[PDB]
Parts: sequence; C-alpha cells; structure tokens
Amino acid sequence: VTGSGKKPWRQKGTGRARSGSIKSPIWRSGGVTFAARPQDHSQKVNKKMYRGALKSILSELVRQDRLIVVEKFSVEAPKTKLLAQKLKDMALEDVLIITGELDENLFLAARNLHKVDVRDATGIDPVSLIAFDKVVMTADAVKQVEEMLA
Amino acid sequence: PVYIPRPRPPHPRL
Amino acid sequence: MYAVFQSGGKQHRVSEGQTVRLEKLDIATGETVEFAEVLMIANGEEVKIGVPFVDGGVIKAEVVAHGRGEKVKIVKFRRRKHYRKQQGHRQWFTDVKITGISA
Amino acid sequence: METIAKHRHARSSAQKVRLVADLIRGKKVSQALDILTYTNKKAAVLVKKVLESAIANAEHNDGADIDDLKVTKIFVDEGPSMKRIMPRAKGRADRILKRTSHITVVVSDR
Amino acid sequence: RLNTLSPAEGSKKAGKRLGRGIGSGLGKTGGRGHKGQKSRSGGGVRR
Amino acid sequence: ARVKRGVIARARHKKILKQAKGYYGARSRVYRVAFQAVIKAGQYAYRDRRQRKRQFRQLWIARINAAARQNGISYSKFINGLKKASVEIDRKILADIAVFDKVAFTALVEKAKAALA
Amino acid sequence: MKTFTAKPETVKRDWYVVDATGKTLGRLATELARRLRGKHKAEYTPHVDTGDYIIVLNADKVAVTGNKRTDKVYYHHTGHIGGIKQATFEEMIARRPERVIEIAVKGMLPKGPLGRAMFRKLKVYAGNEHNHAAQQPQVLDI
Amino acid sequence: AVQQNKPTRSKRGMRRSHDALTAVTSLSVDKTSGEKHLRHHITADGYYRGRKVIAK
RNA sequence: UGUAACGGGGCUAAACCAUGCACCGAAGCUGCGGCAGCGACGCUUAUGCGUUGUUGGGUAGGGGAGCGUUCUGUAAGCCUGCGAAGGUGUGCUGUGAGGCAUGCUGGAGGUAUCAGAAGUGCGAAUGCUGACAUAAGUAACGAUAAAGCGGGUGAAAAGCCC
RNA sequence: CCCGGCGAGGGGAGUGAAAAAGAACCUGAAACCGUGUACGUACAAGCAGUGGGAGCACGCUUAGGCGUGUGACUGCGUACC
Ligand SMILES: [Mg+2]
Ligand SMILES: [Mg+2]
Ligand SMILES: [Mg+2]
Ligand SMILES: [Mg+2]
Ligand SMILES: [Mg+2]
Ligand SMILES: [Mg+2]
Ligand SMILES: [Mg+2]
Ligand SMILES: [Mg+2]
Ligand SMILES: [Mg+2]
Ligand SMILES: [Mg+2]
Ligand SMILES: [Mg+2]
Ligand SMILES: [Mg+2]
Ligand SMILES: [Mg+2]
Ligand SMILES: [Mg+2]
Ligand SMILES: [Mg+2]
Ligand SMILES: [Mg+2]
Ligand SMILES: [Mg+2]
Ligand SMILES: [Mg+2]
Ligand SMILES: [Mg+2]
Ligand SMILES: [Mg+2]
Ligand SMILES: [Mg+2]
Ligand SMILES: [Mg+2]
Ligand SMILES: [Mg+2]
Ligand SMILES: [Mg+2]
Ligand SMILES: [Mg+2]
Ligand SMILES: [Mg+2]
Ligand SMILES: [Mg+2]
Ligand SMILES: [Mg+2]
Ligand SMILES: [Mg+2]
Ligand SMILES: [Mg+2]
Ligand SMILES: [Mg+2]
Ligand SMILES: [Mg+2]
Ligand SMILES: [Mg+2]
Ligand SMILES: [Mg+2]
Ligand SMILES: [Mg+2]
Ligand SMILES: [Mg+2]
Ligand SMILES: [Mg+2]
Ligand SMILES: [Mg+2]
Ligand SMILES: [Mg+2]
Ligand SMILES: [Mg+2]
Repeated sequence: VTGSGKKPWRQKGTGRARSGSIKSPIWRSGGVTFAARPQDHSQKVNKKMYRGALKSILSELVRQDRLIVVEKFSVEAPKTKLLAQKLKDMALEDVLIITGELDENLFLAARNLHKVDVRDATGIDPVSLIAFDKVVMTADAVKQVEEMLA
Repeated sequence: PVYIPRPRPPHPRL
Repeated sequence: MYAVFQSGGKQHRVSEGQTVRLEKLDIATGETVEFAEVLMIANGEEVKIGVPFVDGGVIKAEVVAHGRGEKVKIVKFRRRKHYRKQQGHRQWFTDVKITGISA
Repeated sequence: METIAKHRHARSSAQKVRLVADLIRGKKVSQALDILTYTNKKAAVLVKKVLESAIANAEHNDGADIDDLKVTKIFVDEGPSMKRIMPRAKGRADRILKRTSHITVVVSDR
Repeated sequence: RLNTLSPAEGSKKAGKRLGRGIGSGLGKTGGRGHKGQKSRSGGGVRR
Repeated sequence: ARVKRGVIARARHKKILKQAKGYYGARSRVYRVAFQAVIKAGQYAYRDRRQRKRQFRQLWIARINAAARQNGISYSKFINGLKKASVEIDRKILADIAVFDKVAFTALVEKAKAALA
Repeated sequence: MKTFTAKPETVKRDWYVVDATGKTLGRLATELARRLRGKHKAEYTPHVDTGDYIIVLNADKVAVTGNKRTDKVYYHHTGHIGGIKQATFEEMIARRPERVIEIAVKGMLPKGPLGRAMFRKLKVYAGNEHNHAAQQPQVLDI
Repeated sequence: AVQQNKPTRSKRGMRRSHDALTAVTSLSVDKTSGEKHLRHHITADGYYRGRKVIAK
C-alpha cells in the first residue's frame, strides 16, 4: 500500500489506541491482511485418471443415448444456414460434432451456432462431452477416440 | 489532530 | 357437571362440550378416546370421589386436533466461559373435545 | 383542507424553535400570531413567518377564511449541521455545530 | 450432466476455520489455548 | 471473491432488535445493549420455566391449606388423609376445586378425615 | 386451564374486630398479618390483596412474656448522624400504644406496595371504642 | 467534574420539563385605537390608555 | 455511620433435648410428550425397527455435521416492468445457523439444483473511517478604555452612517 | 401565481412514468431527534428482564375466548468481554 512508514502518533501518552502504520489492515485505506497474489489453480490429473474419466463419460453417453455415431458429417459450403438445416433435419439443437479431421466448411458453418460445437477427435474434453446434450461422432472420430483411449 | 499535549505528570506515588 | 381425569402424566378437570389440550395421543384426528380412569365426578352436589378411580366413571372425548405449541426458545449461556447454546422447542399436543361424562 | 408551510434549514436550534412552537399548537391562527408577536424569541420571529406563510398558502391555494383556521400541526425537525472549528487553549480544537431546523406548520379548517 | 456430478463421500473434508464464533468450536484463540509462545503469531520453538 | 457483509449483518442485527422490543432505552434501540438483554431474557425464560412449576405448586398448596383449614384440617393432615384414602387428585386440581366447588372440597376433606380416623 | 387468580375488583373483603386485651403480641400479630394478607381464603393470590379489614381494639392492653415489658427495645434512625433512638416496650405502650401492634404486623407483612396496601387495612386502636360501626365489623376471636 | 454514565432521553426531558415558555396570558385592547398591546406598554402606533403619547 | 452477634417480625416455646408420625422442599427420582448419541439384537443387504439398554453440564481442547454470504459452471436455462436486487412490516416454518410466502417501498436486476473457489459471518482489539448523541442550551463570547441620546437608512439598528 | 426582505425557505401551477426523481437530487438502513395515537406512570427503592397477572385500548369471533399494544401488582433476578 502506498504511504510512509512513520508512526502516525507516539506510542504512549495519547489516549489513542497504539498505532504503528497508516497502512495497517485494521485501518481504512490500509493493506489487505492476506492480499491475493496471482496464483495457478490448475491441478494435476493422472493420465490414467483422465483417460478413465473419458471412458466413463463415453460409456455414460452411450447408456443415455446421447452419443450419435455416423459416417461423413459435412456441408458443401461454409454456410451457417446449411449446417442449421442439417441439424434440424437430424433433430439436433445442442450438439458436439466430433469429426475425423476438421473440415473448414463445417467449422466455419458451426462457428456462429452457439449450441453447436465442432471438435477434432484429438480435441475432445470431459466438460464438453458432458455439457452438450448430444455428441455426434463420425466413424473416423470413433476409431481415433478408441485408439486414443486404449 | 497533529499535536497531542503531554499529559500532566501523575502524583509522585514514590 | 365436571370430572377429573389424568391423561398426559397430569390431571384435568373438564366439563362436557369443552376442549382440553393434552399431551400427544396416538389417536387419529377424528376418533373417540375414552378415559375410563376418572378420578372424580361432580354432577352438582353428588360428588363421587374415586378411591384411585371412580368405578364406572368414563370420559368420552373426540380428538379434535393435533398440533405443536408455541415455539419456546431455550437459551443456555455461561458468562465469561465462552459458552452459549440456543435451541428451539415446539411441544406436541392433542386437542380433544369432551363429548360425554358417564359416572 | 390542510395547508403546510415549511422553513427548511432554518438557522436555529431545533430545541429553541421547539420551545417557541410548543406555545402555538391547536390554537387559532389569530391567537398564535398574537403569541408569536409578543414572544421575545428569534425562534418566535421564524415561526411567525412560517405560520404567516401557511395562512397565506391556505387562503391562496386551498381556499380562504383565516378565521376558521387553527395550527393543527407544528413540529421542528433537525436539519443538517454546519461543522466549524473553534480553537481552544493549548492547541486544542473543538467542533462547533451550527445547528439548523426544519420548521413545519400545518394549518387547517379542521 | 454438469450439475448432477458429485464427489465421493469423505472426499472433501470442508476445512477448518479459526476464530468464527462460539458455535464453531474454534473461535477466540482458534485452538491455540491461552497466552504463551505457541499462541502467538509466528510463535513456537524450532525443530 | 470479495464478500460484503451489510445485508447479512443488518438482518442479524434486526433479528435481535426485534426480540428486544419493549425494553427500556438502549435495550430496545442499540444492538450491543439489546443483544445482552435478549441473552439474559433467554436465560431468565429457561430458569423460569422451572420456577413456574415451583411457584404454581406452592400457590396450589397455599390455597389448599386455606380451604382445608376452612374445613377444619391442616394441609399436611389433609394430604396425609388423601394418601391414606388413595385419592390421586393432584394439588392443581385440588386448588381448582377449593376455589370453584367448595362442596366437593368439603367432601374431599371428609374423606381425608375418615381416612385419618 | 389456567389456575384461578383473584381479581382486585371482584375480591370481597370483610370487617373484623379483634380485642388485643391480654393477647400475646407476636401470636396475635401473626394471625392479624395472615388475615390481612388473605391466606385464610382459598382465593388467596400472592399479587392480589385478598385479605380482610381488621379493627384492633385495646392495643395498649396487649401482652408480652418474659421481661419483654422492659427489655424489648424498638430502635429507629432519624436519618441524622446521631439519630439512633430507642424506646422500650413500656415507653412505646405509654406514648403510642397502637405503634406496638402496627410495628409487629408491619414486620410480619410483605415488603412492597402490596404489603403497604395490606397494612392499610389494619385499624389498631388504643381503647375499646372504634368509629367503624358503619362497616358492621364482626367479632373475630383470634 | 464529568459524568460516569451518559444520561438518558428520559432524564433529559425530565430536566427540560421546566424549560417550557409561558405565553402572555392576555393582550390589552387600547381604549381609543383598539390595538393589541402589553399591559402598561404603548401600542405599536404609539397609544397608551387611549391617548397618542409618542406619535412615532 | 445505624438497631447491627436469630436475615427480620416476633417468640417463653416459635428455645433446647428425646421419641414418633405427617407435610414442604431441587433442574435429584418418577409420570407423560419429544429430540439426539452410542451399543446390542434381530431386518438382509446398504437402512428402517415395527426392538432394546444406556447416555446427552461443560472451559482449554479434540472429533462429527451443517447454515448463510460473494463469485464460477450448470445458465443464450429459469424468475423479473403484470415489478429484480435492496429496504421495511407481517405470517408461517425448522433443533440451530436459517428458510418460505406475502403487504408497503423500490425501479432492474436476480438466480434453482448440484458442484467449485473463498477478501465467507464481528461487540469488544484505549480497533479504523464516517455519522450522530451526552454533558447542555451548560461554560464561554478573548483585556474592567465606557458609554448616552437624537436623526438617517433599513424588513429589522446597542453595534452601520451623521 | 402566492407568503416572504425585489431574501432564504416554502405552498400551488407546470414538466416528467415518477419531483418524499427539484439539483441539499437513484435506493434511502441504523444510530440519533421529533409529532400524533393507545396504555402505563407523581408513596415508590436496585443490571430494568423474566414467570405469573388484573385492568384498559383495539381487531375478530361466538359467545368460549383468541390476537395485538400497554402493564398496575407479584416471585425470582448484581451487564457483557
Ligand atoms: Mg485499499
Ligand atoms: Mg501431460
Ligand atoms: Mg497557538
Ligand atoms: Mg490445538
Ligand atoms: Mg486472549
Ligand atoms: Mg498461563
Ligand atoms: Mg500453551
Ligand atoms: Mg464483487
Ligand atoms: Mg423477599
Ligand atoms: Mg431548565
Ligand atoms: Mg451504636
Ligand atoms: Mg410429600
Ligand atoms: Mg420439581
Ligand atoms: Mg434428570
Ligand atoms: Mg420420556
Ligand atoms: Mg455436552
Ligand atoms: Mg472448546
Ligand atoms: Mg448481485
Ligand atoms: Mg407509502
Ligand atoms: Mg473477513
Ligand atoms: Mg467478542
Ligand atoms: Mg471497536
Ligand atoms: Mg461531542
Ligand atoms: Mg444538549
Ligand atoms: Mg451543569
Ligand atoms: Mg451556571
Ligand atoms: Mg457567562
Ligand atoms: Mg467579557
Ligand atoms: Mg470583546
Ligand atoms: Mg441611536
Ligand atoms: Mg458597544
Ligand atoms: Mg415556487
Ligand atoms: Mg419514490
Ligand atoms: Mg435508474
Ligand atoms: Mg434519495
Ligand atoms: Mg430511519
Ligand atoms: Mg407511607
Ligand atoms: Mg401511585
Ligand atoms: Mg430509583
Ligand atoms: Mg416483575
């Protein structure tokens, strides 16, 4: 805290509570007693624990019928209208599309749909798998994911 | 304030 | 016309048609409970005092209601001993209406 | 029916203005004006000006007839104080409070 | 769902907070006892 | 996450000042004085839920003594005689009858006197 | 049901005449105080004055046993630093004989507003004549 | 010299129970001008007991 | 300092001794209602007893379980100008921290649940800041060189002008 | 427009969804200070409560009483850290 280190008043003689610093945390405009520092909150996940959680999440999605497997999931043009029509056809609103390798058309089309995400098979995460109501994986994505989780 | 007068000396209980 | 009977560890002097709050009974809210241990019958000047209980005295009552009394606030406090403790209490009661007093 | 006049931030202590305002309460405005005329108080001057303003508001905005008009309500609230410094002996400083008051007079035909 | 996950029982212990009233147990010296070296801030003897 | 304590502090002080109603001066107006007054009120209520049973029993006993001596017997002899006659009526009901039905109380007195004889 | 409590407006108080001639001061006073408090009534309520009005006749002819006639001393302080005054029982009887009965009963009565209200129902007289014949007081041999 | 406890609103008002002002019991009407005035004081126009005495 | 060496009145038994029978007398014990801990036993699954015995004063202190606050996700959801937060009452409700509903005020925000993080709870520290009391309408109005009156001006003149 | 000193301040009018949004301006808590009403209180002694409790006032009901406020009198009761 900005300020000087002078004793605000002398130690004895004044009928005042003994003070030593204008920057005391008891004082208004003084320091914070345990002031925050910028800290790193990320914790460690064992590789096996992370992979076991992914396997458990995928098993749960299959049991809950939230996982939809398909072949090709593409759109002929980078058109949000096209992807929205395709999802409305497939009866999908909140969906996480996991493709073999990222298609530029599909990525550009999905970028403006906020209930729609498009990951690469390598870029799936537990929070997304749980957070989206439907997870549409292609067959190539399923193969890559089982290889990654074996 | 900025000036605190010294209190008067106590009775010398000596 | 009154009668003295004990119900909830304590005794009550009741008349027919009057409502009495008792300790909680295990009776439904529309059933007739009978106290066949009447300690006393009065019936004007013909007072029957029971040697422990009147022989044929029976007080028939109708369980009108079940409820909890007003909340009492238990406050325990030990000064200078860093101890205090607060508790609530609503005591259960059964209201019964005295329908009959048969000496 | 009821007419209010206020002197807000009246430069006087509420205690003194209340001394004066207790004299005219539930009294006809004529008697109240006489009392405030012959009360020897700065607060009496203030309260008389407020009561006259009330009578005028009643006879200009709410109707007429000063005669059928009593001081139904009169109260003195405290207002903001002005903090001043007064030097005392031996370097000490006291704080004077220039206290003010809101004088409110409600007259009415009742 | 993201709001239907739960930790195992006994997994989280809820932490121990000192000086937060009478009912909390700890409070007024927070388990330090009374005035001494070990009750002081930064107090206590070395290994 | 900085937590401001004005809403909770105000609610917690109002909770006490509302129990302090009817108290004199700072006891009903000022939290520091009101909080001590509510704690002692609770202490007193706890102690007096016991003293209430005590005070009512001694009142009943005084009234039974008065009525029994009106009928020509002391409280102690009357209670002994009812114990001997196997009368289970308690002092609350006995004092109620002493006040409201003097004839039934005279009957109980004669029963106690017969048990003592 | 709540227990009965006597009500000051409904409490009926009777009038009695006691003759203090030859009675022991303290035992007469115990009976007086008991009937002034109202403990002889089944309606006795500790916060209500349920007692009776009692005229005490011949207060100068009250009796004390032992040497209390001369040895019993009544002390009072006048409030001034030397003001401890005393009168024996004989001097009290000679100067103000009603004060003897009144002091005894006042000591035996409760202390407080209700005790003072009860004391107001005592009508000690030094002689055999009172002026409350209008109150039709019944003879009470206590 | 100084209090050991602060007095209360009750004590404050009880002390001020003697601070209340007394209004003038009655005003006098002038013989001639009919003006209100204090007893034994000239009126605001300068009359006293029915005669112009000051002519202010 | 004032009885002042029964608590007092007062007592010749209302003292003492002996014997006896009554009664009063506690939060002790019993009765009735309720809650919780621990154990045993069954229930077979995980708990509930339709059981049961017992325990439940508590500082330092150890153990266990919670309430509420702010923020993050759930949440581009849900509530909300047909009235949010806040404030102020009321009623109900829980063992408690508390919660719920609603009147008035307010005028635009709030946030279930389940998780997560803590600047997470104040009566005290001659604590810090602001506000407001008290004393108190009290002391004081600062050299005891001194004022009085007439006129003027002015809403008003002891104090200004003449 | 009116009172007021060609004031301060206010009362109307008008603006505005709102003026107890009037610039001393969102909300507007508490301390603290008032006005009004109900009850209590001028023969009564102390941590000011609590247990009991009359009376009175008010709101209901069927008539038993209940609720709210006050609280005469009375048992017990020497704050907190
Ligand atoms: Mg800072
Ligand atoms: Mg790695
Ligand atoms: Mg200087
Ligand atoms: Mg420890
Ligand atoms: Mg310490
Ligand atoms: Mg030590
Ligand atoms: Mg130690
Ligand atoms: Mg924040
Ligand atoms: Mg006593
Ligand atoms: Mg004065
Ligand atoms: Mg002496
Ligand atoms: Mg016994
Ligand atoms: Mg007991
Ligand atoms: Mg026990
Ligand atoms: Mg039990
Ligand atoms: Mg324990
Ligand atoms: Mg501990
Ligand atoms: Mg917020
Ligand atoms: Mg309103
Ligand atoms: Mg903190
Ligand atoms: Mg503390
Ligand atoms: Mg402090
Ligand atoms: Mg000050
Ligand atoms: Mg003052
Ligand atoms: Mg003084
Ligand atoms: Mg003086
Ligand atoms: Mg002076
Ligand atoms: Mg001077
Ligand atoms: Mg000067
Ligand atoms: Mg001049
Ligand atoms: Mg001069
Ligand atoms: Mg205007
Ligand atoms: Mg508004
Ligand atoms: Mg706004
Ligand atoms: Mg505002
Ligand atoms: Mg306020
Ligand atoms: Mg007297
Ligand atoms: Mg009186
Ligand atoms: Mg006193
Ligand atoms: Mg009391």
